[PDB]
Amino acid sequence: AEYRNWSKPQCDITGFAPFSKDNSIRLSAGGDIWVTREPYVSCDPDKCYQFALGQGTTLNNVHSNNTVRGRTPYRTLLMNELGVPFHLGTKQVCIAWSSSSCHDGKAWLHVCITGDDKNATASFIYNGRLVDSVVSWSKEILRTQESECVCINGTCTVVMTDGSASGKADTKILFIEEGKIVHTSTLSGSAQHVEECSCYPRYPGVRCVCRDNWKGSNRPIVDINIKDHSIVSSYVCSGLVGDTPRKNDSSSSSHCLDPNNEEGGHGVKGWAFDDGNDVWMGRTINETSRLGYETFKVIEGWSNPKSKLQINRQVIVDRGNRSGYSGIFSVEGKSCINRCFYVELIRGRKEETEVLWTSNSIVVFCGTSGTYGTGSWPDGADLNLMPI
Amino acid sequence: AEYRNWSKPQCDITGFAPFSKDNSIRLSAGGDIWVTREPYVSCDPDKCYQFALGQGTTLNNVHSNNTVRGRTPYRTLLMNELGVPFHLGTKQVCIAWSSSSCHDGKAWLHVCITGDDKNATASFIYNGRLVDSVVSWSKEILRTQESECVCINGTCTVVMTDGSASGKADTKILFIEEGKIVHTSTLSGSAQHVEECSCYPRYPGVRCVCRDNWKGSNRPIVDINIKDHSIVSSYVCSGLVGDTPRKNDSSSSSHCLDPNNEEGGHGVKGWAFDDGNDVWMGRTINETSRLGYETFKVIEGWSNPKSKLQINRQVIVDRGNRSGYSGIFSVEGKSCINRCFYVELIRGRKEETEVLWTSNSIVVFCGTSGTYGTGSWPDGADLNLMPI
Amino acid sequence: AEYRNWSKPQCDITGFAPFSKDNSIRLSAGGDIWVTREPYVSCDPDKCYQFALGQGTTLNNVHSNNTVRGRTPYRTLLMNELGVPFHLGTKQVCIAWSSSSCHDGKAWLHVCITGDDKNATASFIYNGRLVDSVVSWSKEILRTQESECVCINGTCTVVMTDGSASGKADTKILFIEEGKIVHTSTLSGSAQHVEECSCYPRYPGVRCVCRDNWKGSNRPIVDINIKDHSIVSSYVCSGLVGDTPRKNDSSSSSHCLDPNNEEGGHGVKGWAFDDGNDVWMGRTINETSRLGYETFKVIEGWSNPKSKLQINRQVIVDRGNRSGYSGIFSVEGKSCINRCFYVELIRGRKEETEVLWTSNSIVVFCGTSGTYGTGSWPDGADLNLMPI
Amino acid sequence: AEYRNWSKPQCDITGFAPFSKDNSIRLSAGGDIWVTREPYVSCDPDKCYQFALGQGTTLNNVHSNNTVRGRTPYRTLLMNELGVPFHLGTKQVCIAWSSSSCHDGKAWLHVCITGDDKNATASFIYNGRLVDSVVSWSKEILRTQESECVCINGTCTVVMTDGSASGKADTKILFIEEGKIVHTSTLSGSAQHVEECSCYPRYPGVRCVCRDNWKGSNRPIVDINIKDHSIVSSYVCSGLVGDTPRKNDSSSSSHCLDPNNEEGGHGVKGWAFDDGNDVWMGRTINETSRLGYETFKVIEGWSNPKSKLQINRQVIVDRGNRSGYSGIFSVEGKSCINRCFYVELIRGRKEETEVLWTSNSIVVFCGTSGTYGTGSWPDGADLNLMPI
Ligand SMILES: *[C@@H]1O[C@H](CO)[C@@H](O[C@@H]2O[C@H](CO)[C@@H](O[C@@H]3O[C@H](CO[C@@H]4O[C@H](CO)[C@@H](O)[C@H](O)[C@@H]4O)[C@@H](O)[C@H](O[C@@H]4O[C@H](CO)[C@@H](O)[C@H](O)[C@@H]4O)[C@@H]3O)[C@H](O)[C@H]2NC(C)=O)[C@H](O)[C@H]1NC(C)=O
Ligand SMILES: *[C@@H]1O[C@H](CO)[C@@H](O[C@@H]2O[C@H](CO)[C@@H](O[C@@H]3O[C@H](CO[C@@H]4O[C@H](CO)[C@@H](O)[C@H](O)[C@@H]4O)[C@@H](O)[C@H](O[C@@H]4O[C@H](CO)[C@@H](O)[C@H](O)[C@@H]4O)[C@@H]3O)[C@H](O)[C@H]2NC(C)=O)[C@H](O)[C@H]1NC(C)=O
Ligand SMILES: *[C@@H]1O[C@H](CO)[C@@H](O[C@@H]2O[C@H](CO)[C@@H](O[C@@H]3O[C@H](CO[C@@H]4O[C@H](CO)[C@@H](O)[C@H](O)[C@@H]4O)[C@@H](O)[C@H](O[C@@H]4O[C@H](CO)[C@@H](O)[C@H](O)[C@@H]4O)[C@@H]3O)[C@H](O)[C@H]2NC(C)=O)[C@H](O)[C@H]1NC(C)=O
Ligand SMILES: *[C@@H]1O[C@H](CO)[C@@H](O[C@@H]2O[C@H](CO)[C@@H](O[C@@H]3O[C@H](CO[C@@H]4O[C@H](CO)[C@@H](O)[C@H](O)[C@@H]4O)[C@@H](O)[C@H](O[C@@H]4O[C@H](CO)[C@@H](O)[C@H](O)[C@@H]4O)[C@@H]3O)[C@H](O)[C@H]2NC(C)=O)[C@H](O)[C@H]1NC(C)=O
Ligand SMILES: *[C@@H]1O[C@H](CO[C@@H]2O[C@@H](C)[C@@H](O)[C@@H](O)[C@@H]2O)[C@@H](O[C@@H]2O[C@H](CO)[C@@H](O)[C@H](O)[C@H]2NC(C)=O)[C@H](O[C@@H]2O[C@@H](C)[C@@H](O)[C@@H](O)[C@@H]2O)[C@H]1NC(C)=O
Ligand SMILES: *[C@@H]1O[C@H](CO)[C@@H](O[C@@H]2O[C@H](CO)[C@@H](O)[C@H](O)[C@H]2NC(C)=O)[C@H](O)[C@H]1NC(C)=O
Ligand SMILES: *[C@@H]1O[C@H](CO[C@@H]2O[C@@H](C)[C@@H](O)[C@@H](O)[C@@H]2O)[C@@H](O)[C@H](O)[C@H]1NC(C)=O
Ligand SMILES: CCC(CC)O[C@@H]1C=C(C(=O)O)C[C@H](N)[C@H]1NC(C)=O
Ligand SMILES: CCC(CC)O[C@@H]1C=C(C(=O)O)C[C@H](N)[C@H]1NC(C)=O
Ligand SMILES: CCC(CC)O[C@@H]1C=C(C(=O)O)C[C@H](N)[C@H]1NC(C)=O
Ligand SMILES: CCC(CC)O[C@@H]1C=C(C(=O)O)C[C@H](N)[C@H]1NC(C)=O
Ligand SMILES: *[C@@H]1O[C@H](CO)[C@@H](O)[C@H](O)[C@H]1NC(C)=O
Ligand SMILES: *[C@@H]1O[C@H](CO)[C@@H](O)[C@H](O)[C@H]1NC(C)=O
Ligand SMILES: *[C@@H]1O[C@H](CO)[C@@H](O)[C@H](O)[C@H]1NC(C)=O
Ligand SMILES: *[C@@H]1O[C@H](CO)[C@@H](O)[C@H](O)[C@H]1NC(C)=O
Ligand SMILES: [Ca+2]
Ligand SMILES: [Ca+2]
Ligand SMILES: [Ca+2]
Ligand SMILES: [Ca+2]
Ligand SMILES: [Ca+2]
Repeated sequence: AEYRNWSKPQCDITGFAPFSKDNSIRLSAGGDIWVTREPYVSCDPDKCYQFALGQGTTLNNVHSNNTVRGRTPYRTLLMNELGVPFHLGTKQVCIAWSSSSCHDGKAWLHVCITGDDKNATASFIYNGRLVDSVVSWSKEILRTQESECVCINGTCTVVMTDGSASGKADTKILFIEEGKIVHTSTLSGSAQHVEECSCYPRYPGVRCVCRDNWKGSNRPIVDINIKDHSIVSSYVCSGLVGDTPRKNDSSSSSHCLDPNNEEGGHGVKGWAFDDGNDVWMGRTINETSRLGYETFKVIEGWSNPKSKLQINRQVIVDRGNRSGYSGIFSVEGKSCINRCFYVELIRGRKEETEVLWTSNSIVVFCGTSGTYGTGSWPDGADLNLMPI
Repeated sequence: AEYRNWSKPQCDITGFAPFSKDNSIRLSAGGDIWVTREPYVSCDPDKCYQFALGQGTTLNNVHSNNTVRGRTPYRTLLMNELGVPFHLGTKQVCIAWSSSSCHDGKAWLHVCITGDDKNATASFIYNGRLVDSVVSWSKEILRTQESECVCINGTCTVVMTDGSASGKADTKILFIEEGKIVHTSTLSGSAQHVEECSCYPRYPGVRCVCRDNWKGSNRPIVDINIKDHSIVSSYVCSGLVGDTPRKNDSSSSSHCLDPNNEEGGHGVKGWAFDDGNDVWMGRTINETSRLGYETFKVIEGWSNPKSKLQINRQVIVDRGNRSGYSGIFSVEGKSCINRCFYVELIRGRKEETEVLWTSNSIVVFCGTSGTYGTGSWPDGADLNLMPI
Repeated sequence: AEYRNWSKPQCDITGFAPFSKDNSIRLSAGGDIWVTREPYVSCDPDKCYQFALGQGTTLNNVHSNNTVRGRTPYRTLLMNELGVPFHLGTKQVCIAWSSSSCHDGKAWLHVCITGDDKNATASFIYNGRLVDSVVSWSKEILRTQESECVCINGTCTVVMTDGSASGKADTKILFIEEGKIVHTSTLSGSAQHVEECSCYPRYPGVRCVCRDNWKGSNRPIVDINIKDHSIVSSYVCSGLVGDTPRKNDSSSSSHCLDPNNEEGGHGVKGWAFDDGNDVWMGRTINETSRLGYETFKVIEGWSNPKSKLQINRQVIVDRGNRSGYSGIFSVEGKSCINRCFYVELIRGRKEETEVLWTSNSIVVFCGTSGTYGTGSWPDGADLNLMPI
Repeated sequence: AEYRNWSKPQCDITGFAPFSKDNSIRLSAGGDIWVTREPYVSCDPDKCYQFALGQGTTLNNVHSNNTVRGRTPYRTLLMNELGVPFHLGTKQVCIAWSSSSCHDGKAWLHVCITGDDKNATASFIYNGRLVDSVVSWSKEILRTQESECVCINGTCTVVMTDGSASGKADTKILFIEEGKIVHTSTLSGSAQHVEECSCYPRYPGVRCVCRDNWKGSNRPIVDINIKDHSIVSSYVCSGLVGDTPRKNDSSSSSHCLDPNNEEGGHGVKGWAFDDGNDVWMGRTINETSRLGYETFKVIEGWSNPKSKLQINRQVIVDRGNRSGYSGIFSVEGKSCINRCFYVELIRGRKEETEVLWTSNSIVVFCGTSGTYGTGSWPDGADLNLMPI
């Protein structure tokens, strides 16, 4: 085994082809399936895994009540091969209400945060042993990506925040060799509020498209130099913006350097990536709530903050159906690195009151240089007909 | 590992011996089992896998209601080792209401079609990653084999159809190397309507026995040349016909070049293969609906449309029990390649109205050069006692 | 991977020590467990597996009513690692209402009989594929060991029988190289009725202790010579006899050559093995029923049909608890071949009417050269309380 | 594969970071989970496994009633990967109401005890086969560690006791090479009563911190020399003592050589390990009950029996929540041997009467040299609401 360098060009991408879907909530109506949220996909050199933070209970279970709450001591990082639903034989790989995982080509890293809000612990697990931990620095919800970290040459980088979800916070970027923290750099550049980063390799470094939970409906971008540990940061230029909430396409604007200040409060984890001066991105279809999901390419969207020229829209989940988090993951091919993404399909509370629980299922798409058509792959469960 | 060439002669067949049976519906009255249809079997160099298209629900479950419907966004391809029932830990390998898979010797290829009826997408997945896709070309249910594809020296071939199910359609033969579509031939020769091909390697090429849904109750054959990508086509000569519906053994007739026009409308997926000038084949026992299943050899049935002389008949499923799709798979022995087949056992709607679901179990048999007896292996579930 | 040849002397044995227990019936009161009978154990060069003949249903399931019936088309051979009970992701490896399996050093052989009573088929599955098959020769319930077959230098051997359960029958011994029946010797010697041989390697040949269902309560021995294919047979001398029914310890008698003729009709599968002129053996504790199970050594019991001198008795199952079939398997150690045995713990119909089903669980012991205490390890389910 | 030698220095430890949590009881409210007790953790060279003793039943099962009882014939050793809860595909690896397992770098040893109280058998199982066994020596509950044994250069050591739980008993230390008992040394030195050793490698020896069920609320220490099988023993000096019951902190005292005589009757399996002259240790938070769990370093606690100077307390389970047994396990990192521990979270009878059953879940922490914060990770099931 050798380390992953990801030293290959990014695949041509004309859009995205259907890759996976686990019908988890549908299955949980006549089967024992975990209650989860904040899923993500990451792959080893051979195959892909679906990860999620479980709520320490199955769906049909009295303990599914109040799973709307996102940090308890019962939450663990669940790990299956992609498309194996989270049944009872699933491995809980660490204790976590916030995580990130990646494979460096030799083994798995998990970064798992659990504990008190004001005094959380991050565990660093490499090759199924605990190799390090770090305490919260700002004593206010230590939290990380909820999607894959990125390793190059045996150095994994990951992005962590501690501090306000509505004001300056302390974002750091950790550099990990075999589960050992070898460096911590602090967020630098003009990105003002960075959460829940979707990172992807972009040799020779990593790039991340995050959530601005404070004053932005544009998403931040963090670049990480893996060799000198330097950081830079800014925002996705595209005039069509990628956060929810946001302003409609006719009213919306952006900036390459600052939060656009447009319905900036709150957000949702999402992703984007560059393709020369254009940008690929997904977002909820509905501007104010997490309904629907679509991807498109904004032409000049990476370098021109006035560009509102999209093409190649695909509906992934139609606007009448629920979405949630999304994130990127990268997959090595023969000649090129491909880009894929998952969409968390959230069902239950608070939005939907006919059940007492909150959970999700997922749908995953991947980049293609070929052709594709259309459709919509929502969750599909009838909550009117699920357990009392 | 090495590429499969299939470059050994076909085994002697004196008939087929019992190989596998999953008792899926019988288990689902006391277990969480998937609801499926369009199953099939394919094997890697070491062992055999059973596939089916899920309905994104288990049987005992509110979402099993109305799974008579064959194309929904919830359908996925399920893959277990052969003889492992589709329990809740079964892997969904891709999104699909129509699929074909095969192993080229080094890795699996899955061909997976989902999306809108008029704008469906085929995904190609190889060694666990999405390598290609293609849009529907004629905007009318892009569909494929529902049984193993076939790979020779690195090149996998698959047959796909887009268009009318009761008139001319556009059928093509894709050539795929490591999941990459490298060439695309159009259906050629005298086969007028082609669906749901059962293909096998017949070195140096591939042969398929398909379902003419339009004007034939005889079965199309398609020869695919893997090196120059050429395609010839015709019908199964044998005067005993393999489609359902069809006319009885007395009235029935055929033709080597054209559909017979005998209750030719509609059909059922099936197989047949050549043994010199004789043909081994299976079919439902009943002439007009999917009841029973039988196999025999027709002496000169491969090459003489007037041949109505069968021998070595075996009842696989008796005429009072439901049957369904059936297809071929091939397995490499020490010195020869063998031919096996599965038979889908369909239970539920529309035919059986005591339940709201439609699902199936499978039985599987393999070519033997030894001797054998008699029996019947139906589904064995009591729908009158089932999860009501 | 080399072929096993068992060319090491038998281990010293002082008795047997607890090895494994699957608690299958106790679990199926609150989970999905298969209904089974006719279990056995065989091991690959690394680990052991447990087998049984499924009834195509789980216990808590409408389909388990009437599982007293030992031959249906829904029966399949189950295979897990030893100690993994037969839950829903258990692999069915073949269609079988009678079977035998073994591993030859490189791969599994499985011998699986199913079909009509009057015309059953044996299928021979090696290294994942069907390689051969035979019809019933005498058209009366073709059947085989229900326990491990034995392979030496790549030749496996299995004893099968076709014919009357209660008068002269046709017993053959097949030799199988890589799934291929390379020879068939007919039964020869003194043994007059032979069923369910529990065989073991005894380099350079194989030995079996069987069940006489006709006029013997002494158990038959069958010697199989693997190079010349010759067959001798006789009975186990011991004045203490293995079969059930039998006459009590005071009244019983035996013969090194002929059925002893005492309550001989009917029987139960069991085992014994020589140790110089002494014999190790197990048997039920009730002389008339499949209640309890014991093992002891009979001093000179292997060459003196007058020896009723036992020692080293162990109760495996106490006398007020149900037992059933029992069988030997062999396990290669560093310097010697050890011998072990399993005991089928039959619960339900017809002997127990609180339930509708019939099933078993199993307990497994292994030869020890060290020391050991006492106990009882019954099935332990409360049928007064199980599923309706 | 070489044998583990553990010839690495012990890791710097500043405290413990969360590693794993199985949520077993929470899950059992809506799934098929095993009833267990006396859990522990042990790792092969790659990954950790969670072991426990089952009660031969699942929780939502009639047979969970009276699982308070700790030696039945239906108790088996359960073994999964760490994080996979004990569902029905869980392997039972031997018959046990008492056990110890370790990996020597080449394979697994399991030491398994079952049988009558007055006449129990210990079976030694290595590389998946029975290699040895030993009878009870004092004919009064032969019993062993309930945590990992330790192997150095292929010689594994284990600690077993037989005799009174409240008076002088007969404690032996066995030495086992690939399954074979090669030596038995007897306990020696000043420890007067020794149960349930939590042992760990301390090159070139092995060191255990045990439970005095007689007169000591300080914990016995046993040292084991592996080359010449000599044994020394004593007690943990620390004035803060590990056992439950014990005296409160103000009132307690200890002794380096003798049971302290302070509420000695009874106790609980627990652990400790030296760090210079300092001691790391855990214990229940409540002095008299198995409520809560905590860890700390006692400054000079290893050599100064009057030290009561704790630092680096961590709460693992808050004091309003139930704990239970705990023990150590060692994981080899790149340059040092780490120390970890697991805590049994007992729920149900007799302490809690809302349910008829007794079971547990587990939490696992591992030593860290990094930093960490605070929390509490209890069982989290609600019995007011569980099955029935
Ligand atoms: C079958 O499936 C394929 C693949 O999914 C569909 O083709 C896709 O259709 C999308 C919807 O029309 C196309 O995306 C749109 O692209 C427009 C591009 O503008 C074009 O100008 C170029 C030259 O520069 C021309 O080729 C095109 O003809 C266009 O006129 C965008 O303007 C459009 O953006 C918006 O429209 C949407 C609604 O669609 C609004 O929601 C949005 O706010 C904005 O006003 C959108 O991005 C997509 O590119 C195309 N993809 C490919 C690869 O061809 C077929 O249409 C499907 N057919 C059926 C019958 O379902
Ligand atoms: C035990 O197990 C074996 C294996 O299944 C059974 O043997 C099979 O029985 C089948 C039915 O008898 C045989 O298939 C038939 O083959 C017939 C050929 O008849 C022969 O005539 C030729 C040429 O004149 C001779 O060479 C042969 O020796 C035969 O005597 C077909 O005519 C027949 O075709 C039909 O009959 C069926 C009903 O069976 C109709 O449905 C059909 O429409 C048509 O009129 C049929 O195909 C089969 O070959 C034979 N297999 C082997 C290997 O022997 C035994 O019958 C079973 N024994 C018991 C007691 O059940
Ligand atoms: C703890 O666990 C051990 C091992 O399981 C028990 O020891 C075993 O006890 C058995 C039952 O007594 C022994 O087997 C018996 O052997 C008898 C022969 O008498 C002995 O023979 C030699 C010399 O003759 C001497 O070594 C002995 O000292 C004895 O005198 C057999 O006669 C006896 O056979 C029968 O008795 C049974 C009832 O028990 C009848 O069912 C039967 O029909 C027949 O009349 C039996 O085979 C066994 O060898 C022995 N094992 C070993 C290794 O020593 C301890 O007894 C256990 N302790 C407790 C309290 O349970
Ligand atoms: C966030 O998380 C970290 C790590 O969990 C916490 O820091 C830990 O807090 C513990 C509780 O105070 C510390 O353990 C205590 O250590 C005391 C030692 O006193 C020190 O003297 C040293 C040097 O000699 C100075 O540096 C310090 O100022 C210390 O004061 C012990 O005496 C103390 O002992 C007891 O108090 C406990 C607490 O109730 C009693 O139950 C007990 O019986 C006895 O009377 C205790 O062991 C721990 O060392 C410290 N760890 C580290 C690595 O820093 C933060 O406190 C957390 N913060 C929040 C806001 O949650
Ligand atoms: C739960 O278990 C109770 C105690 O069971 C006794 O010991 C166990 C180790 C077990 O193996 C069991 O067989 C033993 O009887 C049961 O109470 C016992 O019930 C039996 C007959 O029902 C009675 O003769 C015993 O005296 C009684 N023992 C005690 C200590 O109560 C429970 O059975 C129930 O409770 C009984 C008291 C009775 O009311 C009956 O209706 C119940 O079946 C077991 N509980 C349940 C819900 O099954
Ligand atoms: C699910 O949980 C909710 C929230 O805890 C429960 O509602 C509470 O009920 C308790 C006691 O039953 C009341 O004292 C609280 O004031 C309620 N809280 C709120 C926020 O409404 C509810 O009972 C649970 N429902 C079920 C079916 O378990
Ligand atoms: C259980 O079965 C009883 C006997 O059934 C007979 O044999 C079985 C194999 C079936 O073929 C069945 O149709 C036959 O009647 C029934 O008489 C009885 O009603 C059944 N019990 C229940 C509770 O359903
Ligand atoms: C703590 C701030 C962070 C948003 C930036 O909240 C996230 C919001 C969530 C959301 O927007 O759905 C749910 C996440 N589980 C949550 N994480 C934690 C640790 O609370
Ligand atoms: C669309 C025509 C095609 C066969 C001719 O329909 C098949 C009919 C079916 C059938 O005959 O049972 C079920 C198949 N799932 C269906 N395939 C799809 C993709 O709809
Ligand atoms: C057919 C004779 C044979 C032994 C005499 O019957 C066995 C007896 C049985 C028995 O005595 O329990 C049950 C076995 N399942 C059965 N096997 C078959 C194949 O029917
Ligand atoms: C027999 C003495 C022994 C240690 C004191 O008791 C242990 C105490 C127990 C306890 O204190 O919880 C439960 C253990 N299962 C038990 N082990 C056995 C085998 O009884
Ligand atoms: C077969 O079907 C035709 C109808 O086309 C009918 O006339 C004929 O009698 C049937 N044959 C037999 C043998 O029953
Ligand atoms: C064929 O199937 C139908 C099922 O509805 C039945 O009524 C018909 O009589 C059957 N006929 C034959 C000849 O098998
Ligand atoms: C054997 O079992 C039967 C079954 O009930 C019982 O009646 C009988 O007493 C037992 N006989 C002996 C001698 O143990
Ligand atoms: C400790 O124990 C005694 C009871 O024996 C009690 O008097 C005292 O208050 C306790 N001390 C503390 C600090 O709780
Ligand atoms: Ca925002
Ligand atoms: Ca047709
Ligand atoms: Ca259930
Ligand atoms: Ca007999
Ligand atoms: Ca004590």
